[PDB]
Amino acid sequence: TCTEDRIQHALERCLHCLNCWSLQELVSRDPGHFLILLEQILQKTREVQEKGTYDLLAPLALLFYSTVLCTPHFPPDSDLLLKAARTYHRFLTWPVPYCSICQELLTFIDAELKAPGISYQRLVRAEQGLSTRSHRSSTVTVLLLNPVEVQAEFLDVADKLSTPGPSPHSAYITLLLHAFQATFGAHCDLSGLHRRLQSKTLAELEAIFTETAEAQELASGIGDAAEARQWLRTKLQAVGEKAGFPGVLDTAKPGKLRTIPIPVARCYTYSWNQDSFDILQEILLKDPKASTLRVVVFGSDRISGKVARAYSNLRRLENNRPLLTRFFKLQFFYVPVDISHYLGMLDPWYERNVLGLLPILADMLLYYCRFAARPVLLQVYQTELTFITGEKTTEIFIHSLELGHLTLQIIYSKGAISGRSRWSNMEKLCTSVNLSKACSTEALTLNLTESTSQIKVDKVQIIGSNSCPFAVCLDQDERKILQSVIRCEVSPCYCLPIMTFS
Amino acid sequence: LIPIEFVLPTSKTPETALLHVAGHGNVEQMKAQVWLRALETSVSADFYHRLGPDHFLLLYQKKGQWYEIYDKYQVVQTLDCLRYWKVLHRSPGQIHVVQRHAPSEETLAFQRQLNALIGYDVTDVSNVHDDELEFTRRRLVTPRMAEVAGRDPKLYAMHPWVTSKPLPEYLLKKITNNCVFIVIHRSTTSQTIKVSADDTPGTILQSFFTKMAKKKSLMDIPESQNERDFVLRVCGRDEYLVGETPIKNFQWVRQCLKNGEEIHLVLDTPPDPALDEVRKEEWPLVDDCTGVTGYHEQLTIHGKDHESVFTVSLWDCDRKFRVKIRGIDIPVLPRTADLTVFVEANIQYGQQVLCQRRTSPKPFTEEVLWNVWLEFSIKIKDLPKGALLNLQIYCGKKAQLLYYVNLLLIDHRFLLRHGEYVLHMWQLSGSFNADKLTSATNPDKENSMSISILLDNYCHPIALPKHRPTPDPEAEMPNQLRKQLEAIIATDPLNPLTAEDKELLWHFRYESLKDPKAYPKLFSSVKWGQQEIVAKTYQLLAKREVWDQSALDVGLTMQLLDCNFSDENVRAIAVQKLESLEDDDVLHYLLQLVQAVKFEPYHDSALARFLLKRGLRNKRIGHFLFWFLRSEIAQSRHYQQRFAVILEAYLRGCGTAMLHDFTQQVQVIDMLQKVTIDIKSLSSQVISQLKQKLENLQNLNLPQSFRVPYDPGLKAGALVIEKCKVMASKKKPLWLEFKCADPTALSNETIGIIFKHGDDLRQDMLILQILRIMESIWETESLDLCLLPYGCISTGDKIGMIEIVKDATTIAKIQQSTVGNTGAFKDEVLSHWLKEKCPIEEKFQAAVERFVYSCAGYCVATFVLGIGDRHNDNIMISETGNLFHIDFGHILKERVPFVLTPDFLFVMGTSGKKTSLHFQKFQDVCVKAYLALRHHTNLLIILFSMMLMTGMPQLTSKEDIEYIRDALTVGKSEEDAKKYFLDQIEVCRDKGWTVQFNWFLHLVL
Ligand SMILES: Nc1ncnc2c1ncn2[C@@H]1O[C@H](COP(=O)(O)OP(=O)(O)O)[C@@H](O)[C@H]1O
Repeated sequence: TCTEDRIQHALERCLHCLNCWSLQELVSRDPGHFLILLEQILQKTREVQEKGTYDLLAPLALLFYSTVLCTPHFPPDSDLLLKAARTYHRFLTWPVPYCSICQELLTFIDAELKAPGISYQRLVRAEQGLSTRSHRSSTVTVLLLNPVEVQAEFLDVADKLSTPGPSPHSAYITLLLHAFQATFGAHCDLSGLHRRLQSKTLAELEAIFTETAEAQELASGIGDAAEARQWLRTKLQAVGEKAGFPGVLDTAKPGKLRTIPIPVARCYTYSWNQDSFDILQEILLKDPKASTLRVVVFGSDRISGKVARAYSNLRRLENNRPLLTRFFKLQFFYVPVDISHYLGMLDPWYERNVLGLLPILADMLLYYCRFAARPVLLQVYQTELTFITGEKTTEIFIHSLELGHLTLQIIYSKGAISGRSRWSNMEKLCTSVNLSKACSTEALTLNLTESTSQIKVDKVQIIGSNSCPFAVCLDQDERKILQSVIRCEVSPCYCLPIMTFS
Repeated sequence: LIPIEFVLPTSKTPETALLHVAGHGNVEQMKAQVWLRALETSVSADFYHRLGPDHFLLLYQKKGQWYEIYDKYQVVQTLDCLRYWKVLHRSPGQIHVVQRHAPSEETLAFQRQLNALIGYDVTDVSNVHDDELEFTRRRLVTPRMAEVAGRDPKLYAMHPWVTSKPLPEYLLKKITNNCVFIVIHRSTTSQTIKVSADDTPGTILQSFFTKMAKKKSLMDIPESQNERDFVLRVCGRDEYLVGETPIKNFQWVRQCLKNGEEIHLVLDTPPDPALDEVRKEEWPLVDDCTGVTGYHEQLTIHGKDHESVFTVSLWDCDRKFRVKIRGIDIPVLPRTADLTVFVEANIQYGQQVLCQRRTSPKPFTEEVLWNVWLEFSIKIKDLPKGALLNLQIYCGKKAQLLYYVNLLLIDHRFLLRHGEYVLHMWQLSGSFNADKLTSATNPDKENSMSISILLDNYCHPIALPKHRPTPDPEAEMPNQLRKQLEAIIATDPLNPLTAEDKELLWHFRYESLKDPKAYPKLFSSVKWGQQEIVAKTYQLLAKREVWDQSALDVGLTMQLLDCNFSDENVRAIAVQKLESLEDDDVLHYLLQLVQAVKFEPYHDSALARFLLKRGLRNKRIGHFLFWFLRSEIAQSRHYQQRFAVILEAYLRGCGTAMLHDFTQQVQVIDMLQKVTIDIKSLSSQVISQLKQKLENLQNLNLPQSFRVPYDPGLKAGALVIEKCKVMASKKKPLWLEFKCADPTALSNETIGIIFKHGDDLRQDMLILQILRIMESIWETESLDLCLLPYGCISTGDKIGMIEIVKDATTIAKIQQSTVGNTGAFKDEVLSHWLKEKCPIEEKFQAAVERFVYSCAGYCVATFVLGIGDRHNDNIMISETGNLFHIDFGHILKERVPFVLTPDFLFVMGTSGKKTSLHFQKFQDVCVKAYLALRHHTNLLIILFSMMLMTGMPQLTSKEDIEYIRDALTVGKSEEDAKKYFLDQIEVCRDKGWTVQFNWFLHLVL
């Protein structure tokens, strides 16, 4: 159809920015679009399954895992899930990690077939935190901003997101309406059920919601999905009867299926003038897997790295004194306001959606925060500094170093990918020892001010002139300039990661 | 699941634990389950907490024999224990668990002894990135025990030598009235008895006892000890005459008759079988099936839920094979010159390059990092077993080839290689050589150019199926096509096959299958790049009645083992055919088979096991096998590990006495080699120092007895210090002269040896094998060329032992005797020397006849092998008029065919262009031999090609094989060959001394 053709065109234009948001809006107008869209993907997906072009695989996956998670109802006549299952069941011959993506999708598809709507209910229940006793889990959203660095538009976005729009009563209303719609198709009058619920108290609503979620999970646990679906449909009919509103359901005449946009999760905003993340630890006073602290750091290069320093710092602090994990299995999300550039070069999807940066920006932010689910690590260079008085300290840096404004003992072990530790000693009198991050790891190009010259290194040691104190910088930071240093070792070292789409 | 019970070390009685295991679970998962259950069930759980699961092995009995569940990644289903129990209706399973145990000090001492004998440690695991060698070592255990069980200690110890071919006609002249005289030396008596050619040793001994039953006293045979306790033995040598075979069927008797020498034998008690014990095996047998993965039905995924997927059949995958090349690093440059260097990768099956790809050239340096992906057009499902992923580093300005390295895409146990890899690349020393197929890495991991690659892993192993040869149901051909096809089949082995012919053969392959000779040509046409064709071919080979009924043809079977064919079943049927060969033919072809072992893609084959069995079943073959392999280990760094494994798997079953003999021989050779190296490093001083050193060696532990390498029946004794000396040569060999340690030796002749250093002999060893094969052919043709093979051998890097032809002088010396050092070559010199050495005219005539024979034989052989351009300073002649060559080590723009100097013409008397009876006899014999030989063009060509491939180190090109073909005059009438050979003879006659004189000048220069 013309609308279907436009859907395909928009999807194609996306594959090659705001295309994602535009597509989301377009599909959100009619429930039918969903199925239509899901068809086109399984067409294009199959294409790659033969052409063996790896790159396009990762984006489509997300789109699919997005589209299915938003559709309101799947008529039992529709078999599109079987088509997806068969299409993805033949990817296991693919290399790693694509097989991981396909395995996760297979698990998700089995879940959906057994008991539709499970994924939506789980996501919303975790987001709003109205979790059941058997499955007690929650979610958080923290927006750390530097008012000056973060532009006024970003500030408006954060303020809007921290706005407490919804209420738990509305959460129960939406969750029950969505579950019944998805399960019973159009044979229910959502208006009548909504009217009956609006009179119902919070306690009874929550009890019914908990029971419905328990029935959902139980059905998802059943072996045969075909029988499980009917079993759960009957159970929900019995639940509606017992509560006292069965009439709205099962209506012989179908209604008009309604799209249910995902709700808005809790959000709290804090100023973060400091580049030290410790601010968060304070809010702690104010289970790891039961919830996560989706810290949302606004991203500026200059400070990007200087704050990454803080991140890694507290990373070590908790790795040695794990307490934050006991509360939340943390997750971090950078937000360009070159830690992004690296992500984009590795994962182009990120480069085209996150790096490009309710209002369009807010929707994009929500989407990104909710679907980017692939932690990526960054390379980093550990070092140990021994001072005049025998004091020894361990530091970690990623940008560069500056040692000087002397008879510097300079030893270094260049390396080969093959693994040839070509040691070398250059005990030369130098003044300014500037480490440059030239760019499978890499080699900082050590610099020296004697006739100048600069060369790469892999693992280095510098010894001063008979306990000579030499100033050392940290990633160009003129604030933290350690001194009284006599010895300096440098070498590359290897839940709270740098969340990326990957 | 699978209910299985595991016995447990801890007792008051050994504990048991019944367990259910995944039907398709592997051994690792089962081990984890067993350890976890034991941690709970254990009466003393601390005992099992202290140790890990790896500190125990799983031994289960099968009819009484413990087998160990070795392969930790094999699937539980393939285990033969389950199948055997089902046959036995034993359940739930019973698997004893035994903690590891450190090897006994005795075991360590024995292991070090074997390492010393081999000359290279086998237990090392340094230059390896796999487990194939240890796995093969454990695998080979079963054949050793099986063969040892079925061996008669008596005959095994006596190891009589026999054969079964008909007597050559000329030799039937010597035997008359079907009887011959045998001399018996006993104590101090010599009695001659006439016995028919068809009287076995037992019958002859019984008849002799009956004759002399009244006179045992003089014979000095105790009355108690009856005939049972005495058997014949050849006087002066350790070779017996026992068994049940006509007296003419023992090689020694035929040799004596050929030599015209009265047969002498002496009674002696049987050698003790107890000396042949083998140390009780120190290992449990490894399970039966390890190299079988299953049928494609089970290993595929379609029709299975992903949660129930244990493995992915390789054929299911259908992408393009893809690899990632990271970089190349070398410590120091190879040269100082700006040259672009690019890596080139290829996929090769056999010698056929399935596909190629090349990278980007870059300014060469010590380090060059690419990190680039290469995708071959070939899909993953069409990877045949044994494919080689060749890698090369072409240094451009064509681009020189600097290094390379091979790699098996599929490892031994049928699991696609996956993960990271760091290889060490060999360095180059034509078109092809046997070196490029080495699967090993460079031991010098310090200063050897190394490369790094990456192959994408998978969430599961990608195994390979095993074919399910379900019968194939798959009329008459046009007669013209039949004629064309047959003509194609009739071409020479080397004749290339066009695409059209290949398609025809494959299309009409059921036609060819009805003809054995077509087999080698039929498999070349097969396209290896498709799974479907492979399946069809295996179906074709399933029906193998025609090949089986085919009479054994060694020449044909050799063609199969060439590198062309890397199929599992092709070489299996070839070995099957070889299984029928008797012992003597094996002695003939042993060196060529050992060479062919190189081409086998994997460490364990059918060929290796066949060799092991034949060696263990006999002594003599075992001896020669030992020396050949030991020579291979020392030299060829490419394959030292494989031969080391095979030889170790051997030496553990030979026995005791054999081990002691190897010990003594190796010690003596090492001492002499050390002295030789010390001496050659630097006049009469040299001789005095050598004699002093020999005296010291006597003062040292230079054993007094040892079987000579190239002649096990001959026991060397104590050196004759005075008779030794140093020859005058650019390499200065040593001249040793031992004396036999047998007190019963008839004569006092010494045992000569020449000990050469600083030169490889393998070329000479191979050429001598070729000459022996040719001699066998001619004997089958009922002639006598009186060729002179002598036993040469190599026993290390540039060290060799050579038999000494007694009473033998080079032709150059004879020339110097009269002419001196000018260059003139009078023809009367050789005749005068021979006549002087032969005062009796009858002796003179016999010597002339033998001289003509040997000259003809050697001329033919050298011409056939195309090495007849021998300088006039490498040919020897015996006082008996016999002639022969030596020094086949340097020979591997006029080009004379072969040396037929005019002096030979004078010897035969027909100087100039005149002729006489002698010359015509020479020509007649030459032509007879030449045609009889051309009757085996296939065998000659295949052996020569194998020699070139696995012989000289430098790269070889088809030009050599082109020449060889040309020479024999393949596919030409008998008269054409006669004319061609006579033309060669006349060309040799015409030139005269010109070429040899030029050679003399060049050597002087
Ligand atoms: N099998 C043999 N029996 C007796 N003498 C031999 C034998 N082989 C070589 N010689 C002697 O060794 C000398 C040739 O040595 P060789 O190493 O072949 O040549 P070169 O002098 O070029 O090194 C000759 O004097 C020859 O008599």
